[PDB]
Amino acid sequence: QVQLQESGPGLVKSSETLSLTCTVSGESISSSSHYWGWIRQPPGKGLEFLGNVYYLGSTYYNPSLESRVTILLDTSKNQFSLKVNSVTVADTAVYYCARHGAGSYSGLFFDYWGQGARVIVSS
Amino acid sequence: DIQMTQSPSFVSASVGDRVNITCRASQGINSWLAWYQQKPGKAPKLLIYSASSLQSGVPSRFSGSGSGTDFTLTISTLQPEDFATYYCQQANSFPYTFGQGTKVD
Amino acid sequence: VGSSSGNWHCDSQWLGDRVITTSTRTWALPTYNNHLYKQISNSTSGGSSNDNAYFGYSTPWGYFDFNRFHCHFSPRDWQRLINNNWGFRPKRLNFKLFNIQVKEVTDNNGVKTIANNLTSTVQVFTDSDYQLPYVLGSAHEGCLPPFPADVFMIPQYGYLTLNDGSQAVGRSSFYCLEYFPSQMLRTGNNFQFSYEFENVPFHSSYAHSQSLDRLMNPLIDQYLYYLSKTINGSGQNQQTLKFSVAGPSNMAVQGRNYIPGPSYRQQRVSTTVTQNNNSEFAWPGASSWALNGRNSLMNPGPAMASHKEGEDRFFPLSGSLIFGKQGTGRDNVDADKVMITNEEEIKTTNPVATESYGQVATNHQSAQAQAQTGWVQNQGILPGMVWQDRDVYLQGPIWAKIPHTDGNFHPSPLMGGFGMKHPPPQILIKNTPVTQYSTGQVSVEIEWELQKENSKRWNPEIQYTSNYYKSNNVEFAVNTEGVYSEPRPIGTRYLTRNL
Amino acid sequence: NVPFHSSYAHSQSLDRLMNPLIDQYLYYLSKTINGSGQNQQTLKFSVAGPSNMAVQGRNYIPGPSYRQQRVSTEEEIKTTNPVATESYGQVATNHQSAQAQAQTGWVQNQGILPGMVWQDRIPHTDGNFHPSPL
Amino acid sequence: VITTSTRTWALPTYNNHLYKQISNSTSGGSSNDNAYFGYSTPWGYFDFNRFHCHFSPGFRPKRLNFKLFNIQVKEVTDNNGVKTIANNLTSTVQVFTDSDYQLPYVLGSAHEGCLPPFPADVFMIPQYGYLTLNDGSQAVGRSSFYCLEYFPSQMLRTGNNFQFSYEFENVPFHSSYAVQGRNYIPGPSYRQQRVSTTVTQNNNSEFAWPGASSWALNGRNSLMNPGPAMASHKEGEDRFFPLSGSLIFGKQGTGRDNVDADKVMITNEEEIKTTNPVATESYGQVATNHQSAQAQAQTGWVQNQGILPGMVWQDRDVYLQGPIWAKIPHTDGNFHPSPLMGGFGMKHPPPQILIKNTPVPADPPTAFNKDKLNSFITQYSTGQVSVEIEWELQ
Repeated sequence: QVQLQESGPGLVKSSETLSLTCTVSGESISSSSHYWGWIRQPPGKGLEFLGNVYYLGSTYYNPSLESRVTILLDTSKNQFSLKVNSVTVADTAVYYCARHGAGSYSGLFFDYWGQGARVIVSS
Repeated sequence: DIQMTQSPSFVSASVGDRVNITCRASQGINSWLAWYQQKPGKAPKLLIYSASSLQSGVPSRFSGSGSGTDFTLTISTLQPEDFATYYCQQANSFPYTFGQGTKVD
Repeated sequence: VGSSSGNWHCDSQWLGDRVITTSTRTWALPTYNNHLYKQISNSTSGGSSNDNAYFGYSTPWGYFDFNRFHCHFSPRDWQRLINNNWGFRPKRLNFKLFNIQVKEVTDNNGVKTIANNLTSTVQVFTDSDYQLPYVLGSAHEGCLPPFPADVFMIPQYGYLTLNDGSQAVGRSSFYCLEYFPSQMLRTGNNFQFSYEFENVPFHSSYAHSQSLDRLMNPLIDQYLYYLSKTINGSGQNQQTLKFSVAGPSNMAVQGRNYIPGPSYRQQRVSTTVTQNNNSEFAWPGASSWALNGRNSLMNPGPAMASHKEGEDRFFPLSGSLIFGKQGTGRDNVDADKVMITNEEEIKTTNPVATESYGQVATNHQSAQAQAQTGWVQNQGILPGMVWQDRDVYLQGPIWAKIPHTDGNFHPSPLMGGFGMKHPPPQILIKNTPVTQYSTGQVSVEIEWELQKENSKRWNPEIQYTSNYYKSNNVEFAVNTEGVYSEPRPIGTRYLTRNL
Repeated sequence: NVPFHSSYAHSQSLDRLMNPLIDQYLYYLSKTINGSGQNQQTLKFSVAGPSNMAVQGRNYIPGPSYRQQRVSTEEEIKTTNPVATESYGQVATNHQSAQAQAQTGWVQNQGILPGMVWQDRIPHTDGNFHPSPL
Repeated sequence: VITTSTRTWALPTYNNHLYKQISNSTSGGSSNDNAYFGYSTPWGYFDFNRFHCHFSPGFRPKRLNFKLFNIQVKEVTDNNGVKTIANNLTSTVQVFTDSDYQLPYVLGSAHEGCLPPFPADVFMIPQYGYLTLNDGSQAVGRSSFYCLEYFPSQMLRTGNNFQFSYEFENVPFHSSYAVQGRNYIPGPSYRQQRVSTTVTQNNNSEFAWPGASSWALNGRNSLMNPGPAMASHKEGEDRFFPLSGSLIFGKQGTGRDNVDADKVMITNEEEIKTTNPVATESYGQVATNHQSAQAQAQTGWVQNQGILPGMVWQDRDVYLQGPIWAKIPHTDGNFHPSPLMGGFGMKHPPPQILIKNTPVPADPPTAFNKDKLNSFITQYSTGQVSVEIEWELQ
């Protein structure tokens, strides 16, 4: 079983970088061979993919977000961190951590999900 | 990007009655889909992966067969335990996109 | 009969520039083919394709195979090698076989009967004249176990010969191993022999800190000129020649003394399933060398980086040693049940496997003909090329025999390790016919020599480490069922050298 | 001082050096489409084994080839050297993708690679390779 | 033949006695092909790796000699608008050789800054910096940092001298001379584009680069220059030169950028056209199919060709203006190590000789301040250098 916890600030000043981290318990990122990815849920709206990071460090970003997001993979502490730059009022929602893969559908469908992390961008 | 539109936006259907939620991809996704279920405030949880293959955790009642431009999630014998929004996901081409949501009652 | 014919030695002694590693295992030898030489051919198993055609034999003889690294090195020992050393190579091999116990089975009704057979013998001999086929180079299973407490089973010896389809030809050779003088051991005898490795170049276990094309001084200009502009602008009869000094501003054009090594492009497949084409291109689209009208897949292929820097999802189709995690099935396993090794380290001086080697100008320009170029998919050796050989993973092979031929170029084998013209001899064993099987101990000892890291690099190296995040079970250890599982393959290349 | 001339035909072919009774520990890429789910992409691996021997990873490869034309009216070395009238093999020209099929093309000429072996049949210069005359 | 050369050198102060990271980004970045990462050092290096240093207008080096003496230290002091140069007698100059090849080796890239060909000239010692692994302008964890202060070196006041000897390792003699079944074939070729010195022939469309042949390494296309040794042009036409196939020297006084074909001396390898293929022509034709009644015999062209058994070839000629030796990259394997700009390829070439002025701080404050002193005396030094090589002839 894979438990996913997010942590970081819950309030960030506008145009200050946002940083969350997801510490995965129950697997080992280095030897699991699965993709790990983020999505975001602006309030009362549909979830939008942010990007994922393959266990060797390769990374895909969502072009909608314009080169703000950066997904760092810290493999030794078994956690990976989302960083989005120049935050705005619009970029506030609950950020979910997820394991992007399974045997057949690796890097496709999100089977195991974080508990969720509220982030409110404000001045 | 590829749009996703779930046809019923709000479907009020009570207990025991069969419900079907349909979401059509903007362009052919070659039967790559992922229906999700979000109870309010908690993170969503996967239900059906690929086109019709059920997840291990989910109850037999959920089902759906896509033809690749058309997809339906049929909740059969709806129990009170699940009144939640339902999202669909494309796996076909980056970026992955979750259309709207279908709130059921 | 009543006294131990040998002792138990497993350990590693790190002494100066040399390493002595000794491994001992417990084995079981059944009887194969009912004490008979049996002919085998694909026609028996259905013989689907001409590519898979083979004609060969199966012998009751079993053989010992210690050819993989994890036999010799415990994970921690291996760590002490890749971290601290710029190279290694074997010197001496000292092999011992002893404590033979021959068992016999007379099955009566449900329960079978097993008891000591005292007068039974076990024949064992080595091929040190290399008159037999050498099957120890192809990375077959059946080696000594990674984990000492695992009791294993001696593989069966077989070999192939010339063929046309399932039929044979006149030149096919049939070897009877009984024809070889061989020692015969009863339950009190032991078997031992020593071996002196021939001289082989150190295997490199360092990653270049520089890339082949950046060897330049960034602050200074070359005195060589290159052609910057063939026109001034748009118009009629605008042709002109403008040379510039190559220098740090534009480094792509500088004159260089050496060039990256050979490349044979592999098709690149993504581990995200959906970036791949929706068709069956597994055998049709793969790279393959053809021999005598029989197509052969290029696995692992020449030594080339697995992917461009920054993209790791993709891997070359056949271009990577693919191990598998324990419990992985033998057929149609998933993407994550296998461990796909990637050559991140050798990208600096070797071409990328999934990219072209470059361009060539394919025609002669004039007023009426543009300069036309085309890609180089396959590039053989040229004067000046330098390259790095494939790394040896902890699970991978050690040596392979160089086929005795007229000539060869850089014999170092493609799956890694040390190419040798007189590798460690095969060791053959069987139960002398008299239902019978035998068991005992095997201790194998290789003496490894080291090359120490002398470098003046100021900042710390990248070293191999073990994580600290409270996992359910420790890596390189046993689960609650006593199942020793090697979670990830370990490269040899961590320390850094200059190019 | 010259190398002893070799006057024999190798008993075994280069690609067949394997042991026919035992699997390799290495996997190859068997199946790229499911076929059950109506051609959903999938990625499956299977052990390279004596049942399918074309796919097993080999330590050495055949020698160079520079093709000739076949005219209708050295067959001993066909073990370690390619046929002069047949292609050396295939390479992949392009990256596959969802919108583009994997393409391959023929190798008409192939120079030396590390790990080639071959069988045979001096100017005064700065360099030569394998001086044995043709 | 024992060639001796003595020179006078001036050594400035680089980077104000400081180490500075350099990447393309500090330089503006250009494009990805031009990206780099590395450091720069205050140390200057003596590069005498050119043929004309040793020569006035078969062979191979045997022994080397090196001498550095007559150390003279200066300092410049600007008072208001004028400056005053006064010998500082107690100053120290540091010099050391890297004989273990532990530093990167930049003497093989044919950079400027060599000892001058004309004995009256006084030259400025070029700065020493090196490039390491990079991604974009950023450094990967694998990238190395060398602090040259961490090598033992020899500090020279005005009376001291520096000298050492070097022993060349054995290398091959340089060569400086010119349908029936045949026993050997001509050597490899990697075809280059063909440019004519008469501008009318070249087309209007740009072709300098897209046209030049290049080799991709980690996804960065680098021009192929000078390329494997090949004949520059067919016999009878001297106006055609391979686009990236030759060493091109600038004439005395030539500008740096966008110089015409007149200011640059374009060498050509036509001497070796006997044994070597033409850079602008294909190697030959290969058969693309099987002839039958139903399909005609087809052929195709060989643009690039590797090494094949029976191939014999000449290396590139060496010029009085050009490089002598380069260091064979330490690797598991290589073929015919002779460098592509010519000369001798060595596993242990003559070492770099690194030199800097020991920085003298200006007045420190009267109160302790932990910060490193950034206030130094303006200083430079000058002296004599005499190098000697014992050459062997055939």
